[PDB]
Amino acid sequence: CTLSPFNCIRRTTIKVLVHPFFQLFILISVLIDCVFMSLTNLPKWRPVLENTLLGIYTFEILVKLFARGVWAGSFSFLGDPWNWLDFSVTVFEVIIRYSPLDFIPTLQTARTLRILKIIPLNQGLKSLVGVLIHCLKQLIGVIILTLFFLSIFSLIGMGLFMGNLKHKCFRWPQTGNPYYIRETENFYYLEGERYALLCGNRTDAGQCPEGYVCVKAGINPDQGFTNFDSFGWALFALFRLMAQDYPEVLYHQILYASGKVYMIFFVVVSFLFSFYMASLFLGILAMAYEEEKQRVMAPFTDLFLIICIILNVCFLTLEHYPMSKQTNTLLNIGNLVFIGIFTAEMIFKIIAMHPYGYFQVGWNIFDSMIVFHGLIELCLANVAGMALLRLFRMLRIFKLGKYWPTFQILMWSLSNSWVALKDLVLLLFTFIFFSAAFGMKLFGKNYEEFVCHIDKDCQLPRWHMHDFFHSFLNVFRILCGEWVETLWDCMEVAGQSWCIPFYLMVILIGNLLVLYLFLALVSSFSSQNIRKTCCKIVENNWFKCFIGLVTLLSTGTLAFEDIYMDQRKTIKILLEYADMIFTYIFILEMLLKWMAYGFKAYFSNGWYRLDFVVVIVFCLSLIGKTREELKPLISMKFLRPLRVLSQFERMKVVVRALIKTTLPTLNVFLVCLMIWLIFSIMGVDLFAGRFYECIDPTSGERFPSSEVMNKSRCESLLFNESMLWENAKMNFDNVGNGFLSLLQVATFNGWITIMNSAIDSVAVNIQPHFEVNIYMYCYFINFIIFGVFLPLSMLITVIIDNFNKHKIKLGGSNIFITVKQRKQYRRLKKLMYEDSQRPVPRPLNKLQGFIFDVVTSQAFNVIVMVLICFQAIAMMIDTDVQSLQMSIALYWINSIFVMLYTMECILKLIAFRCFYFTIAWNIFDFMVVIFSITGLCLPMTVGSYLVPPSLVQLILLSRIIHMLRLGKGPKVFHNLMLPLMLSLPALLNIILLIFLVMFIYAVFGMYNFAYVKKEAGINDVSNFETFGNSMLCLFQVAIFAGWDGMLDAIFNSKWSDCDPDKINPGTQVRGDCGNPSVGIFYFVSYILISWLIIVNMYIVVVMEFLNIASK
Amino acid sequence: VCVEVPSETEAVQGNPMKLRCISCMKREEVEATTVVEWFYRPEGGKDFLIYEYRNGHQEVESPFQGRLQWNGSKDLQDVSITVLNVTLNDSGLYTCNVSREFEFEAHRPFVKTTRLIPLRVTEEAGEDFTSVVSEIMMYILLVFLTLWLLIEMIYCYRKVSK
Ligand SMILES: C[C@@H]1CC[C@@]2(OC1)O[C@H]1C[C@H]3[C@@H]4CC=C5C[C@@H](OCCC(CO[C@H]6O[C@H](CO)[C@@H](O[C@H]7O[C@H](CO)[C@@H](O)[C@H](O)[C@H]7O)[C@H](O)[C@H]6O)CO[C@H]6O[C@H](CO)[C@@H](O[C@H]7O[C@H](CO)[C@@H](O)[C@H](O)[C@H]7O)[C@H](O)[C@H]6O)CC[C@]5(C)[C@H]4CC[C@]3(C)[C@H]1[C@@H]2C
Ligand SMILES: CCCCCCCCCCCCCCCCCC(=O)O[C@@H](COC(=O)CCCCCCCCCCCCCCC)COP(=O)(O)OCCN
Ligand SMILES: CCCCCCCCCCCCCCCCCC(=O)O[C@@H](COC(=O)CCCCCCCCCCCCCCC)COP(=O)(O)OCCN
Ligand SMILES: CCCCCCCCCCCCCCCCCC(=O)O[C@@H](COC(=O)CCCCCCCCCCCCCCC)COP(=O)(O)OCCN
Ligand SMILES: *[C@@H]1O[C@H](CO)[C@@H](O[C@@H]2O[C@H](CO)[C@@H](O)[C@H](O)[C@H]2NC(C)=O)[C@H](O)[C@H]1NC(C)=O
Ligand SMILES: CC(C)CCC[C@@H](C)[C@H]1CC[C@H]2[C@@H]3CC=C4C[C@@H](O)CC[C@]4(C)[C@H]3CC[C@]12C
Ligand SMILES: CC(C)CCC[C@@H](C)[C@H]1CC[C@H]2[C@@H]3CC=C4C[C@@H](O)CC[C@]4(C)[C@H]3CC[C@]12C
Ligand SMILES: CCCCCCCCCCCCCCCC(=O)O
Ligand SMILES: CCCCCCCCCCCCCCCC(=O)O
Ligand SMILES: CCCCCCCCCCCCCCCC(=O)O
Ligand SMILES: CCCCCCCCCCCCCCCC(=O)O
Ligand SMILES: CCCCCCCCCCCCCCCC(=O)O
Ligand SMILES: CCCCCCCCCCCCCCCC(=O)O
Ligand SMILES: *[C@@H]1O[C@H](CO)[C@@H](O)[C@H](O)[C@H]1NC(C)=O
Ligand SMILES: *[C@@H]1O[C@H](CO)[C@@H](O)[C@H](O)[C@H]1NC(C)=O
Ligand SMILES: *[C@@H]1O[C@H](CO)[C@@H](O)[C@H](O)[C@H]1NC(C)=O
Ligand SMILES: *[C@@H]1O[C@H](CO)[C@@H](O)[C@H](O)[C@H]1NC(C)=O
Ligand SMILES: *[C@@H]1O[C@H](CO)[C@@H](O)[C@H](O)[C@H]1NC(C)=O
Repeated sequence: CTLSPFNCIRRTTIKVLVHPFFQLFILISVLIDCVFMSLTNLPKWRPVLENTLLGIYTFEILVKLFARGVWAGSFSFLGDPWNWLDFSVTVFEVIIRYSPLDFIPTLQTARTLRILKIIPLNQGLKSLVGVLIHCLKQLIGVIILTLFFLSIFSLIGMGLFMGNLKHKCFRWPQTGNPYYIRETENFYYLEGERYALLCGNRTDAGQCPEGYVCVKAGINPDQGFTNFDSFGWALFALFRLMAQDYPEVLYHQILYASGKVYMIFFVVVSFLFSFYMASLFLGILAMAYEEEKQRVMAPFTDLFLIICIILNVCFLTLEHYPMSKQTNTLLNIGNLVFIGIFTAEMIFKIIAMHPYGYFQVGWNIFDSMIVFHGLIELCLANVAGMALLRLFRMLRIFKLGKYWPTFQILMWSLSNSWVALKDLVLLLFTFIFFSAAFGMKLFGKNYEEFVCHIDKDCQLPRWHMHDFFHSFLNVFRILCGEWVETLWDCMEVAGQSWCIPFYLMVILIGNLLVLYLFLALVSSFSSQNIRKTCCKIVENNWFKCFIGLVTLLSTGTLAFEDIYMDQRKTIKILLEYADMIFTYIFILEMLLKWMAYGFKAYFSNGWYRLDFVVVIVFCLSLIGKTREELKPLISMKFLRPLRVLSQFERMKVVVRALIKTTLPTLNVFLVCLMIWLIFSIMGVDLFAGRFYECIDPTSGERFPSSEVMNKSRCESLLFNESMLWENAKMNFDNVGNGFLSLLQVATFNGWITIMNSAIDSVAVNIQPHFEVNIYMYCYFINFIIFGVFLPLSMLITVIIDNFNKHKIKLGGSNIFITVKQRKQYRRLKKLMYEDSQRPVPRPLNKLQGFIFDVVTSQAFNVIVMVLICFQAIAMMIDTDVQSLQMSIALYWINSIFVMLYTMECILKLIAFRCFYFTIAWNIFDFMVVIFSITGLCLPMTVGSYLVPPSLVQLILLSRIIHMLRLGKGPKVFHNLMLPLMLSLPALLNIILLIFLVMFIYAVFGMYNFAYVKKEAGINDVSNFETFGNSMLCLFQVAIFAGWDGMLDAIFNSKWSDCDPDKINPGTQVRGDCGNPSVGIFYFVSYILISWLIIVNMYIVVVMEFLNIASK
Repeated sequence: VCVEVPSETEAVQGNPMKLRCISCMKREEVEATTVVEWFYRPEGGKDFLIYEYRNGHQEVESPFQGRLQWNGSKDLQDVSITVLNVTLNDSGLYTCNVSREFEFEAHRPFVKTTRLIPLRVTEEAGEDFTSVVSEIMMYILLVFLTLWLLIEMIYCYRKVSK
């Protein structure tokens, strides 16, 4: 119903509606409501403001209702879904405010929804939300497939780990905060840890102390939230693993309770979920963005100035802590000289180009701002403090960009796409603000009420949602990942049923918006006949194969050089002699190549130079084992695996491709380095010398600031009390420490510690106080936004552009595959796009009463598939604490499914007169049936050592792999699997290269960081003691799963906790310490190399997906 | 870091000998009070001690007084002992009997782990059997490889020149 389009009331209402003062008035009122509801606290006028706003909103509802009508069907009041939200909230508030009911806490929460009104009042945001919805409807199949795989691997996880996290180390033979007790009298607890130490019966599992035995008992860790005891919590764990959120602790828990051999589960989960499903999401979203976009005095003297700018940057980089008076006045005088030079620059340029002429250009304004700020600092700096003026001197580094062609084009791209970037930034900010307010209204009272649940001493923790700033920060952290630790606190105070939906909303919608913004940024930036005899020998294919075998053996023999080396007495001798044999073979190869090709041809080849240096490395390793003076040469042998690079054509194509794609990123990388240097100088200015604290030398926790008010109290011992004044491991004392801290913040490992230090600093000798400087968080948010997020788009766009360019250079889709592998690629493309069309003839004459048709009927196949699905469903009902009836019920369900699959197999065997074994999948089904029957009734009579209770259950589940087949499952699943099966060759090559680099670094780390005392990141399972442990550590580092603990342990020497002479029983290596310089080089180099290769992996898969979809 | 490895059972007249003994805890976070004892036994002996650690190194009169040395660790996790000028007569059974007890505020577990060493010093012990056969293996393999290279050089030279 409506009113006549010809009526005085409707006409005037429409007149008011379309008048832009109305839309601006409503917008301003909304923003006032936002501020006074969220970012402001403790007024007294609340009722008047609230009721005035309620009146304004009601007026808006009435006007828009009368103008548009009610239900005309479209372009009416109920046509717009936003009007539904406005009406619902308005009516709810009108009810509650002027009615007997007092749903007061509920009311304010509802009011927060009005923040989303910012979207329909901006046409740009409205259109953006519409297109985002369209893209989300495009993501449906990928979401379903991720749900499918997450459920399957939750089943796999319950089968493998159910109940394990209840393992403890029981004591055998047989006041404070009530929520933080430890049953130390019955179970073993490490000194500092909160939960009982996990331990297992396998030899590759956690070991108990003496006088303790391992028995499953008690509660799970992490307040019961981390476990595989049931579906749902297994789904929680697998979703946490998709996001790779705080995963290293879960790895340690699972590999302590059970054996280290279960790390295959986590590696497979990483590859399938963190890599491949993420690649599919990225491809879908990038294609959607593309579709939307397609729908829519003067001459040659400036060398002096550029040198002056560079020297000024050098002077800025030189300020550090501590600092004497001489080196301080030196920098003061330098500032004077440079600011004078630039003042003269501005004056002369004003003279030459008369005054209007100067400010016509944009760079002159920036230079004038530089001079203006410099002078207004030179004066006014000393008095009143005003230390933040100094913090803007780094703006002068940006002057260096006027002569930089790359910086100019980058800024040009940014400005040209500013219009589109503005809507996305505004939408993301609106969502973050709304979410922060909503979470505060939902959970702040809960955080304060049940405070003791989440903090011993019952004080608010460092991350919460009691007030709005911390709510904003919590949401922002959630958008960076890092959403697991705070969810535990949310659920502890509020509860599972309320926190999980809010956090899922934040996670999913924030991920969508952030990925869309990232794609937008990328798309913006885109716009003697014996001689010939030797030549015959060397080129022969069998000589190559023999040398390759020798290379592989020589490489693999390095993995045996671990702490158990003196325990393996005969292996040591065999290896010492095999080293000489390998040296001899490679020297013979060098000589034969010399004879064949001729020194000039030999050394003129890049690869043969690598071979030659490998030979030198072998020789130096040999000569090193004669004199303990020459002993340090030995380590050089760890360069040996580089031989693998030169001998195999696959490694050569992969290295060629990495050079072709990732080398042209030098200019953009320089821009990014300049950005990071700006932030490092800023951080030195803000924080240098201020992270010092007075701690307990043994316990290591900061003394309460109410006693040690400053250093003088700490240092001066006057009542014979132990207290040490020392720095932090990660500080901002100079630009180098700054670069290390910022790398640790960019990968989000250890960034909470650095920001905790930052928001606690006061002065240069004053004891830091808890959250006294809370707004420094603005430093780190800005760094993440500008020196992490935007540089990443820059680099990735350059790498994608090089990928496409070099692909065009070949007319070939793939460049990471060898020539022999292109035919394989074509063959796979044929197989997974072509019907088999190879049925078999039905036996007719030998046995008439023989219904071949039943098996080949569609009905039979679909019933089989439904049976597979029901088998999978029945698994979810299992749990750890289970009744005795449910156990036998599930046993009989599995038995009946074994029976029914056996009937299937037998009937098929009848149908196809021995062609059953021709089809590969039939062999898989046959093996499934046989193994299932074996395991099900193996303990019937034989009574073997045991059959694991979940083995038959897991064996039956494999048949669900049939859902990814073209004819026997949803058609989308095959389509979404196509990219992996088409990029399998290139992925194999890149994975082999990654494994090679990991191998080199693992051997080097075994040499270096074994015997380092076990501290934060070094523990029983992740350490550099053997090859498997080191490879676990390197994998953990490659996904950024806590490399800061590793380095923190390696820095023990910095911390003065290590014995450089302790005997390590069973090994000739003495000491307990690490080399921080070697540690820094190690980890930084590995992070960079692994990042580059993994990014190229992502590019390969996503480009394949785009290519397939383009058809 | 601890890796248990047995001691060498062979000594050469006129040299020092290390009777290695490594007995280390399941967990290395834990502290303990370690009691160490070494015993020696001639063919007619009765296993009388020659050394012991109990609240510090003690002095124990025996035939071994004055020519015994300590090569263990501060954490008493390696209790190896060294003998000087091993003579032909001194041989047989050496026993590294180590007992330690832990502290856990509720119970005090006790453990003993014995380790025995059969020692037979000789006038001149030559190169051990394993190393000699390993060296023979190296030499035969080296010769075979160079022979194979020579054979194929001759073969291909003949074929090419024809
Ligand atoms: C643990 C337990 C075990 C047991 C059990 O539970 C768990 O397991 C669990 C597993 C469950 C099943 C899981 C899955 C399904 C499929 C669903 O309904 C189809 C899924 C829908 C998803 O569709 C999207 O698919 C993509 C997703 O990313 C979206 O993205 C595009 O985005 C761009 C824009 O379009 C493109 O450019 C990109 O290229 C492209 O990526 C796409 O837009 C969007 O539509 C609809 O599917 C379409 O799929 C194709 C796409 O339209 C179409 O195919 C076409 O193929 C040729 C075309 O080229 C044509 O010629 C052919 O004629 C034509 O067939 C066709 O329309 C239709 O098939 C029906 C329910 C059922 C059976 C579930 C039931 C319960 C279970 C059995 C559970 C059960 C309880
Ligand atoms: C012409 C051809 C076009 C084809 C284009 C194809 C593009 C395909 C992409 C190829 C592979 C890309 C590699 C993966 C890119 C995704 C990376 C990303 O989105 O950001 C990363 C960078 O890390 C971040 O910090 C991003 C977090 C975003 C914070 C929100 C900032 C938004 C700023 C906008 C202003 C909003 C105002 C908010 C006010 C506070 C996230 O890190 P991570 O999860 O991958 O691993 C880290 C684990 N330790
Ligand atoms: C937080 C509690 C959750 C615990 C229980 C988990 C329950 C299972 C949830 C299953 C959700 C099904 C979809 C799964 C897709 C996950 C996407 C993903 O995480 O992979 C990448 C791909 O994701 C994307 O980029 C786009 C995702 C778009 C899909 C979301 C659509 C929005 C849905 C709107 C309704 C909101 C539902 C609210 C619930 C009432 C990004 O991850 P990341 O590596 O960047 O994580 C960073 C940490 N290192
Ligand atoms: C779309 C894919 C669908 C595939 C679905 C099925 C895939 C396979 C399912 C997993 C089968 C793994 C078999 C392991 C045997 C069952 C576990 C077990 O408990 O038995 C013993 C397991 O011991 C082992 O054999 C070592 C464990 C092997 C871990 C394998 C994890 C890999 C899972 C990933 C499957 C996907 C593979 C993809 C390949 C690229 C230990 O017995 P216990 O728990 O009673 O107590 C022992 C301590 N006293
Ligand atoms: C680790 O192995 C020990 C082996 O004894 C298990 O302890 C016994 O478990 C059986 C049941 O299989 C009980 O009947 C015994 O009373 C238990 N005590 C002992 C010492 O025999 C222990 O349960 C296993 N623990 C884990 C977590 O696997
Ligand atoms: C060749 C054989 C012997 C070893 C195979 C192990 C493979 C599957 C392991 C080793 C190193 C792993 C990679 C390490 C780092 C990352 C980053 C993250 O985004 C998940 C995917 C990805 C890219 C992993 C995928 C799986 C991986 C490639
Ligand atoms: C990482 C792991 C756990 C998951 C990967 C499962 C993939 C690789 C499996 C499951 C479904 C499979 C496909 C199903 C359909 C056919 C038809 C026939 O021509 C044989 C090959 C082919 C084309 C299979 C290739 C491999 C396949 C794609
Ligand atoms: C409960 C909070 C709601 C959050 C999402 C806003 C809901 C309003 C409608 C959003 C989509 C409107 C666009 C529809 C399709 C289009 O116009 O392209
Ligand atoms: C499509 C998204 C759905 C997500 C639903 C899964 C929620 C994960 C958490 C479930 C935990 C169940 C708690 C049971 C009670 C308990 O054991 O305390
Ligand atoms: C210590 C540094 C380790 C890394 C060393 C990598 C050496 C790679 C050598 C590459 C040579 C490139 C020759 C290409 C020749 C061609 O493509 O024809
Ligand atoms: C290229 C853009 C860089 C912008 C860098 C922004 C850094 C912001 C730093 C904020 C400092 C806030 C200090 C608050 C005042 C106080 O000390 O109380
Ligand atoms: C409630 C559990 C139901 C489980 C049974 C689901 C049906 C079996 C799975 C195979 C789906 C077949 C779909 C083929 C057609 C298509 O989607 O294109
Ligand atoms: C067993 C040694 C492991 C050493 C670690 C590095 C492994 C990389 C080996 C690459 C070999 C590639 C094989 C090429 C296949 C072919 O012969 O065509
Ligand atoms: C440290 O604090 C004490 C007590 O306020 C003060 O007297 C002392 O001067 C402070 N230290 C210095 C040297 O400023
Ligand atoms: C035992 O310690 C002494 C004194 O430090 C030392 O001289 C001797 O060589 C050590 N013996 C061994 C085998 O380490
Ligand atoms: C061992 O003792 C004999 C006899 O005193 C002496 O001749 C010989 O040099 C000694 N050797 C050592 C190791 O001191
Ligand atoms: C070893 O035993 C023999 C006979 O019991 C004795 O004569 C000799 O003194 C003993 N050892 C030495 C060589 O002192
Ligand atoms: C340790 O105890 C005594 C000490 O001699 C003896 O039985 C033997 O050397 C060792 N045996 C035992 C009981 O451990």
